[PDB]
Amino acid sequence: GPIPTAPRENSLMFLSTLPDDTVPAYGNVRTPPVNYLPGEITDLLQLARIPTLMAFERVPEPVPASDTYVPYVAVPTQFDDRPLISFPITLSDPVYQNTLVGAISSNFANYRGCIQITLTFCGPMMARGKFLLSYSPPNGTQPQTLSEAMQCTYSIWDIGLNSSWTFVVPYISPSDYRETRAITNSVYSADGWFSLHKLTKITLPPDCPQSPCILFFASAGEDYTLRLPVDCNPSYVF
Amino acid sequence: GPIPTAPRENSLMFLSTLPDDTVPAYGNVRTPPVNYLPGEITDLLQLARIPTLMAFERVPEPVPASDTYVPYVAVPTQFDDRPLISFPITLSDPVYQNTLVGAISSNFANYRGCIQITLTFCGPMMARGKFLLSYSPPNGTQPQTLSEAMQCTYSIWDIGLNSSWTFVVPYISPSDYRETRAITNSVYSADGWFSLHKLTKITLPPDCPQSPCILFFASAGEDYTLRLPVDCNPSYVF
Amino acid sequence: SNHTNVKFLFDRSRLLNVIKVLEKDAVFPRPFPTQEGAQQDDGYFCLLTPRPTVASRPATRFGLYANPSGSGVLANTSLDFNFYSLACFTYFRSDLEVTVVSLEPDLEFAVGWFPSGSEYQASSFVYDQLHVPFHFTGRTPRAFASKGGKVSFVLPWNSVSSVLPVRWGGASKLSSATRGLPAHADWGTIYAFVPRPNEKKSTAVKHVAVYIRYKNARAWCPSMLPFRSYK
Amino acid sequence: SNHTNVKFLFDRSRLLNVIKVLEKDAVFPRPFPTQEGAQQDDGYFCLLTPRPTVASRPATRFGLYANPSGSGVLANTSLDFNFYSLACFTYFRSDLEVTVVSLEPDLEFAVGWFPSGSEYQASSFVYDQLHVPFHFTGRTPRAFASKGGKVSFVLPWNSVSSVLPVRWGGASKLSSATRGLPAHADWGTIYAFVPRPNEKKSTAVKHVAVYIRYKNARAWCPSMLPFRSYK
Amino acid sequence: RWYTGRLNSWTKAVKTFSFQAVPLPGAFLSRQGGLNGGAFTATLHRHFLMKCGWQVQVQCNLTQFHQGALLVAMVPETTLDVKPDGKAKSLQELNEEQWVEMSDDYRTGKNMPFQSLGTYYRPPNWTWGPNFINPYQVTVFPHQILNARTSTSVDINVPYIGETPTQSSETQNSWTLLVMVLVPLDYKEGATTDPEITFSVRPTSPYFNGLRNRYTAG
Ligand SMILES: [Ca+2]
Ligand SMILES: [Ca+2]
Repeated sequence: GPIPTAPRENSLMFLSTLPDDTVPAYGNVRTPPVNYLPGEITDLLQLARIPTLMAFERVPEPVPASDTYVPYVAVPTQFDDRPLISFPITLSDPVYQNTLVGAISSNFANYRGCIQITLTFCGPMMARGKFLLSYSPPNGTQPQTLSEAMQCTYSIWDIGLNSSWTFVVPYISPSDYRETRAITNSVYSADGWFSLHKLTKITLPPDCPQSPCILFFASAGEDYTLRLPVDCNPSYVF
Repeated sequence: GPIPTAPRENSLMFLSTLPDDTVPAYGNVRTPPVNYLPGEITDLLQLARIPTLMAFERVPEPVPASDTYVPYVAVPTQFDDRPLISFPITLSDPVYQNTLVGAISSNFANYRGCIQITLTFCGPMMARGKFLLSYSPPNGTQPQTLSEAMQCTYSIWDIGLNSSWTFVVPYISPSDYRETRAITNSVYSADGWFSLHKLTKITLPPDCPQSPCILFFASAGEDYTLRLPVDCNPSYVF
Repeated sequence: SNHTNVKFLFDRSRLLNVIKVLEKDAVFPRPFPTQEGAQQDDGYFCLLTPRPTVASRPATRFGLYANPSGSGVLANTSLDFNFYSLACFTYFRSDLEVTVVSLEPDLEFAVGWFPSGSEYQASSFVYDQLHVPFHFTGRTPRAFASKGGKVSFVLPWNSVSSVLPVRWGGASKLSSATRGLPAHADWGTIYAFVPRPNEKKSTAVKHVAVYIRYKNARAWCPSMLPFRSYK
Repeated sequence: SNHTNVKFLFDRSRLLNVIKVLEKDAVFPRPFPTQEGAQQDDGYFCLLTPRPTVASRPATRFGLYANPSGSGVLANTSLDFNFYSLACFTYFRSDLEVTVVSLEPDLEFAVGWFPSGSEYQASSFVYDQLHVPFHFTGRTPRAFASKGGKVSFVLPWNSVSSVLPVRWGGASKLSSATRGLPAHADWGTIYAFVPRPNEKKSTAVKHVAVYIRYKNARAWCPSMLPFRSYK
Repeated sequence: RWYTGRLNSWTKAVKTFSFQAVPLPGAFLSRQGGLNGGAFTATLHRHFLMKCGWQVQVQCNLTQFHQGALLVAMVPETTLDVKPDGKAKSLQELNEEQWVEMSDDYRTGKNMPFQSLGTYYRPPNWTWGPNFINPYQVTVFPHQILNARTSTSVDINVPYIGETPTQSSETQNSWTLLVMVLVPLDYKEGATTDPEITFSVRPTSPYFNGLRNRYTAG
């Protein structure tokens, strides 16, 4: 046993990321079979792709509960040359936050790949219409005009029959990943804006309810990847 | 585990030249490909041989900036039995200092092999002439006379057409290397002097500018070798 | 990396909580409700799971002494914020790695353990005018400080139950059936004590904490995670 | 030898700089410009690259307090003189070996880390009348002194960027576009703290330094090196 | 296709270590010296990323009866545009001064952008910077020389470079040109006087990306 060996400047020290294990306690240990239980789950990416609800504000909702940051939007009677909804491409916003992907990323450092964007409507089925969609990469101005949106990464959704539709972001990045934390709207993370315009106005027969509702979702795509999980915050305990 | 072993008088100590590594931090590490970038550079000797500029004084330059230690020399109308330029064979002089080889050696202990000496001229092309060159190994006197230079390791450069020429030192040393630092002009490092004489005087047609300029270079040869890098000095921060 | 591998993900240590250093055989805290005058030794019996707990016994709600003063004794609890904020699943099973963390510098101490649901009884005996708490030896291992020391160890799954429910909706007992309390879902309790007789009980005050790591786990089914107030 | 092999050449450790010892959860220094009255805890958040830096944040120019007195707080910077005087090339990438160097003899300490661009937040919680800065446990490793100890470790390349520019000419941001500031070109920040509660904050003053070593690097393209004044 | 612009005159008042510099692609962005790119220059704003090489030429009038020398060299990742004021140069400053001469501020890089301290911090003494210029070392870069005895023009090509395979069209400023006087101008009086300079450019294998409208305004 006693032999010349190699010490370390920090032998036996404790770092939170110690890689190996220590002495065991006992033998003779037996455990029961879990076979009767359904479907042991192994990885986050398995579940992260399930469509999650977004949390868009309720347009000055006057209830004493005040805001209702909710996945749906109502149909307006009027329209303007500016999107129904727009937002920066940033993981920190509340609509991102409480998604599966948002909750995951909240404890990760950087992100990579793309996400699935799913869309929905709630009005009477006797409705016919269309909507324009445009992803706006980073630029010198947040898109407003419909024509501007047409210049941006854009597509049009037929509300004629299907009251739901899907989209996936394209992964464009000078770096392998992008900073998950919203330290600042900077070239490291921020990636422009989104826009939403109604293509044509209302078309309904009589007796149909008016100003119906529009709903939306979000969830991870196949290519999405995160890096370096990070620690949490318990302030929600309050 | 617990077994007799061999301790050391300085176990776990720190010396600046510790040869081995320590515990790692994490797995799952991934890095991007550098393949898109041009030409990873591996060794100093690869670049050290590129001709570098020397820093010869500007002959009492009267500008308020004073000296101009510059790689070029001007053409004199008169000549004397003493070189246009002479200097000891020593790595510490400013003309050596800010070369590639000089900057390298400034952080090395000893030197070996030989260096490339390159020459240049800047006057009007209607000029014809010649120059004598002589390396003076160590002796009892710094060479002055042209005849003395002829006794020394010497050659003559034709300025007739080519306004540039090259030379390489011969490696003569009783020791494998030679002291890089100019502790003293001693047998350990110092290796004599160089000399430069103009073979014949000016020959130009009319309208040609007068007293033109002469330029020079320096860089490592194939056989050059250094030993034992050494630490630097930051006083230039001032 | 493939960080999203859950088995790899959680295999790291983290603090559980502090406890007071022992200096004699102790009175285990009585079952609730407890009344003044029933003097008992709270704050040394270190329960062994980050579930909500109170006074060395489990807990269902979370309440804390946000105020510094009041009547009665201050209890203590334990929550693993990281894992509990990352626990979006239903059932669980794994082993448990743990290591000692002394708060007092230059400490000499001894520690012991007993498993999940294992009842406690020590008493003491006089070795030549010196009481020797029986627990100084017994059924379970012990470890000691090298004038301070990072004692480490691991324990396996032990409960008769097949698995650990991440969050629960059953009823605890046939009477006083506490919902949300799966009792047999931990590893027991430990206790740190000075290697001195009861007579050597000192005026000085000492404290110790511990870090805990999950080993070779298994997880099932989804589960929700906390919402955040938007302010 | 073949010393001129760059990969072999630079694989040795050297000092980075000193920092003050921590004794509680700390206020990270605010972004510039900073005004008097915005009290913050300067001099503990140890940035992790020998680039020009200031107050735990990067820097582009080099300015120093050549005078011993004046108004305001004295910041701190960091420069690796040897490597920066030997760095006659353009782009770079490597791993990083580092080791602890305590300045105070007979010290007991604990240290932590978080990666490049990783934001900081600790806060603290009261364990039985004793605050416990959350950072005592968290996402990242920790190591401790054996009443003094040479804690050592290594970290890999982490930035989304493919490589490290030796010297830079781009622009940092879309607004306030600071030229010469490549932000994502370091490894993060560490922090050394006593293993005591905030209540145990002491009058004594302590300091610690660190040495850093380059591991398995890669270099590209030429670059200039400083001139020397001839006087 | 080729693109070209103009530059000031090499004058007898110019001296050794006197120079001027041009940024890539900033020259197109400012239409520097009458430079015009046109279609691709406008495309820049409509595409959020790009990647290309280059191919250039430069010219200047000489005569046999001149003596003196000049140097041309591309240098990457420099901050030469930054003035001691802390900003890139407009079309007026260089058009007016017309020839920069070396000084400690650029031998050190001290002019690089810096941060406002605020009342919280002590003021530093600025002494050093990493973006210095050591002219004696520039021969390492591949370069070309324009001299009375040699030529009146030069040609060079360079590849793409950057910390990422592609970079934002607006911010990517990896390459910078500099032209310097090796030896002061002179000629027997009456010969070609203070010749002017011009420069030509071509990108190589350019590829636009990040298609969008023209530069959402600032
Ligand atoms: Ca040994
Ligand atoms: Ca041994």
